[PDB]
Amino acid sequence: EQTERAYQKQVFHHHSVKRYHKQIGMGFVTPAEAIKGTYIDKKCPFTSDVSIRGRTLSGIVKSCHMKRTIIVRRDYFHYVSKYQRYEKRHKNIAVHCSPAFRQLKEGDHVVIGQCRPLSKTVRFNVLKFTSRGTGDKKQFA
Amino acid sequence: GGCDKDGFPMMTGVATNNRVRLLLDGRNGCYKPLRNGERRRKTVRGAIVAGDISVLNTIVVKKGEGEIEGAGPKRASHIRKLKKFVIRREKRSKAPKIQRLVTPRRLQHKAQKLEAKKLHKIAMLKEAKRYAAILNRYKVLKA
Amino acid sequence: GITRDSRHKRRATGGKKNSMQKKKKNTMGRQPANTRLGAIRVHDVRCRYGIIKRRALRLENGNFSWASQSITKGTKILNVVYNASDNDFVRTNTLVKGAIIEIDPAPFLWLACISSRPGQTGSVEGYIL
Amino acid sequence: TRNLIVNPLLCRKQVVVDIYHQTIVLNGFVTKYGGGKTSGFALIYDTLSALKKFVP
Amino acid sequence: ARGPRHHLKRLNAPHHWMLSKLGGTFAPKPSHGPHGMKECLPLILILRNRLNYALNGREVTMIVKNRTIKIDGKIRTDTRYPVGFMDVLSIPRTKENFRLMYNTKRRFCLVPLTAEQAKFKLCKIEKRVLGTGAIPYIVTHDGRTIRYPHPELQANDTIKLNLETGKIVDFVKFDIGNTAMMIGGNGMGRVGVIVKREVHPGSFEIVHIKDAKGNTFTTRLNNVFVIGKGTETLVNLPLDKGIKKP
Amino acid sequence: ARGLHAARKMLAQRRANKWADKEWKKGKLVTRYKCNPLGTASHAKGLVQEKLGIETKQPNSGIRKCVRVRLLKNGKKITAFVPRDGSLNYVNENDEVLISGFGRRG
RNA sequence: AAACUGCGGACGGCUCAUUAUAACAGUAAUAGUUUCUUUGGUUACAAGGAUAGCUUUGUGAAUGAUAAAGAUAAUACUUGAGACAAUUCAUUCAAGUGAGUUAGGAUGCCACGACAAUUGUAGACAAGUAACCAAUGAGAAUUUCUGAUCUAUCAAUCAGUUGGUAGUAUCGAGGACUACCAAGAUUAUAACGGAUAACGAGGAAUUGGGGUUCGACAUCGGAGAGGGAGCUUUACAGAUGGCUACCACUUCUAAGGAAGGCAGCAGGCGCGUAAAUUACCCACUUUCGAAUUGAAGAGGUAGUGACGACACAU
RNA sequence: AUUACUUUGAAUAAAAUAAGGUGUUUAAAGCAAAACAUUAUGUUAAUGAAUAUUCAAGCAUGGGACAAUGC
Repeated sequence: EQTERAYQKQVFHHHSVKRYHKQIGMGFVTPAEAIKGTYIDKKCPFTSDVSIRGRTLSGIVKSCHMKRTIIVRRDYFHYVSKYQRYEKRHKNIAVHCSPAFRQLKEGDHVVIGQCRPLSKTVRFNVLKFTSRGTGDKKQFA
Repeated sequence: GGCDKDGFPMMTGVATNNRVRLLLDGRNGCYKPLRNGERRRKTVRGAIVAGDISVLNTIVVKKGEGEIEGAGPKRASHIRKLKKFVIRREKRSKAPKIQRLVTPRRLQHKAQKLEAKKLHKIAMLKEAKRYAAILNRYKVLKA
Repeated sequence: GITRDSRHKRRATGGKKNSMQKKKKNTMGRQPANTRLGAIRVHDVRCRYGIIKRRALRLENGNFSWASQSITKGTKILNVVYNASDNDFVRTNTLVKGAIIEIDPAPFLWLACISSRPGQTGSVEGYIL
Repeated sequence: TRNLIVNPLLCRKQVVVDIYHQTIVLNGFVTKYGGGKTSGFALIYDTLSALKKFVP
Repeated sequence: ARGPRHHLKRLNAPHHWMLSKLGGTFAPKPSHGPHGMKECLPLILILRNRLNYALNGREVTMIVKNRTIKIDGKIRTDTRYPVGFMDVLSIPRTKENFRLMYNTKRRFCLVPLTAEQAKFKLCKIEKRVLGTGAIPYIVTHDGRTIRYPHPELQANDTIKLNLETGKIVDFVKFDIGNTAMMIGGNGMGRVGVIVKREVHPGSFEIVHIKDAKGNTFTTRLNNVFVIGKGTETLVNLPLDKGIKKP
Repeated sequence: ARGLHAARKMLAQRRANKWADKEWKKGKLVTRYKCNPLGTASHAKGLVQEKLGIETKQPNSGIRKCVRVRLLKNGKKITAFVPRDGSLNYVNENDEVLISGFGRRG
């Protein structure tokens, strides 16, 4: 929890120190691991001061090799007017994943939501995750 | 101070003694910024007066009317220093507009200004006090 | 001047970015003013929209606060003993947020960690560990 | 003639004079093909002071 | 552009001013104030075209600067003052008290009023916030920050304002039994009855408005403007009575 | 590849197969500004430096008069026909001549 | 009149070199920032110095050139009262909104701290000012999602590069920058690179349908002022009909030195197949200003005009 | 359980396109005007096209046949 040069403390820290956890908006239940958990994260949507604004997307988790941050691949179809046919496409989105989802792994469908720019590319935040099958390499966050 | 053989102000700050090609501007007093932030880097003259300085006109100097070749009070705390004691001048006597002795047009400055101002401020306080007073019915019955 | 746009960085794919326009004042940066330890000296920087930032160049005193006793008292800072980011800040005693500074408890009669932005607000304010 | 508008603020009357063949304004006249009928706007400023001041 | 603009090209002007495309290069840019750029009719356009008092801008400045216009209770002397919604306009010299309401043709209309009914004007609350020192206040659609309000004056109600006094006369809540006038898009300038408001947490609040003739048309909550209570109008509706003919 | 989702190949097939167009490829690849003595110009101004007589093709006998013209932009040399009958007499040397293609597009 | 002071020249006008997910179009966020003008509202019968126009003496060929001395004003520059607000930090109580240790209140020190020490005698009533809340803002600026032409004689690319923590800087998020730690990020769904005679869109030409080609140019968005760079002023400029230096040019010269930036309007040279008057007026539209009055090569009028379009002689 | 598909909207700068009206002598045009009160009066608070759209995305909703993604 405290394995760094500076003291790791929550953005909203108070005595009774307490554990602070707000809840995000349109019907996303806060996970249990973020209530009793002792992790510290200033970018977690539940236990920090990052909102969840308009845009909301979904995709398949592909890469879980960066610290508390994952890559979400969205597959869709693009329509070409001349041929009246579709074509497969994809766009990778780098999204933050708080330690509240310990069981998240590569290949699991995840619902993500917009927040303020947290990095050069990271602008979305993980909201909920549904697990899927195994592929011989269980790579967790 | 003085000019130069080519009629050039001996840039004071620049304690040199030679036409000083340098950022010329109001700062130097040898140029007027034509436009916004217009510092016309230009030659001038070194403060130190010397060899080729024509006109001299004030190094350590005074009137000496150069040498080359090498109206009254009109405010009134200051008019006092020296109404009836103002220094007029000359068939169209045109004494200046006196200011700050009480500024004898103090009838206007009392008709307006403080009494015309404090009356409204002391007024506005009561409604400020009264309007908050009728907000005691804000939560007395709503809650 | 120092710039803060992303037009000078590489893409997420590693590809270089090809410029289109010159520098602009919106993304203007400014030189750091490492507030060392010494006599009082601040400068008023005229930022955007006319607002004024107090740029503390050197400071000696700060209004430290004690959380337990609910008391805030002025004190003279002694020595910067720890910086979580750069150990070279300790050698030069540069005052930045989060710097662990030891102070004399002369008015405390009645170790510190800074919690203000001296280079932005213009003074040192902290608390007692 | 045609439409008349009463303007007190400009102290004038805006009337479209139809011709069926120092206090007035005569402008904006356009006839028909080969002459004949001609239309126009008539502005009356009553007071000479209006014409003395209310003119571009 | 390095800063705020000052000119307005004729074709970039809002469509609901009906400016001739060959009239001229520029259009009168409405100065800032109570009403937005696209929600207001500049005072010059009200007199040159709607009322035809002044033929050109030479004769518009000769009027507004002559203290001959009283926007709301106060008097304005700005040639391009933003004259927006039902904020009353009065000319004491000609003894007429107009009002700028909408109509079914997406256009600002000058509804004539009597002297008595021109002394008041309806406002729509935009938000209510608590000031420092616990001094609550509300903001109307005219940008007015009214002082200590009624405790029940919530975000999206409608209040009655007085020009002479400045107090709040009557207030209408936002419910499913009220008459509303439309300030929006397709439904712009239509009167009706609020019957249903379906809520989506994400982006917008959608309100179904039933017309007098049984026509039902939906809209966004922003465009709704309550005009009365219990199928009653507090002001004289325009000539078409807020009715739309298919 | 007629499938519903097969618009990627349906499009790549047309991009590649359009380069076999002898005429479409001509107006797209970069030789009109290098190989063409005219460029995109409708006409051209040049200087005369030789008068030529070209013998006709096999089913004809005669001498089609011509000139050798050097332009002012490229500097290349081009053989130019003389339009009408007896028009070689009116031509001279070191004079401006306007040169405008022929009936067929280059 | 002139001068100081205030406001403006950051709008308008021109051009299309740069630019290939950059810009731009629709869309969404700013609970991640925000001024100027304008609007609603809230918060000692009077002090102090100097300065221009003014006078006088001058220089230099000269610029919209500049020197000394003698004075004289403020709604220019300051002190000071008539008695809070807003900023930072630490602690704490807590109701709208989809959602906030959130608006807001309470405690303790720190910085800042006013409602001109103001103006008409006539158009008590105006007028003016300093901060702070809300509007104007759908505005500006960053940012989310989707969308672009040809090329594989371009198949692997990136090292502040991808992420984390602390700080720094900014109006503000952010590797934007710095220190430490990890090895990550993109790619056959075409990454990276190359070409463009590439500014993007609304749109134009032609079309039975499907489409193909075009768009510098009315309007909107972007960028630039010979080429880069660096800055001052102010609310907004990395301004160039502002300044500094270097690179490259042009002009005056008393030979000592000095200014200049027509991708503004006319006009000239050159270039080419290829393109108009060195005219008049702010009266229409609108903008700027101390404001009904001045200015505007914006705008209008006039001249040239077989680019085009409409009706119509012999 | 989502997506895709399809139907309604919401929202959506103008100019331009199609288009409604209107005798600029017709037409291109312009959004002006006039049947008329034989006109100051009223028609008149006159007309301003609903102007329809607009592809690829984005929001909501009615339907689940044809398709896609794992349990």
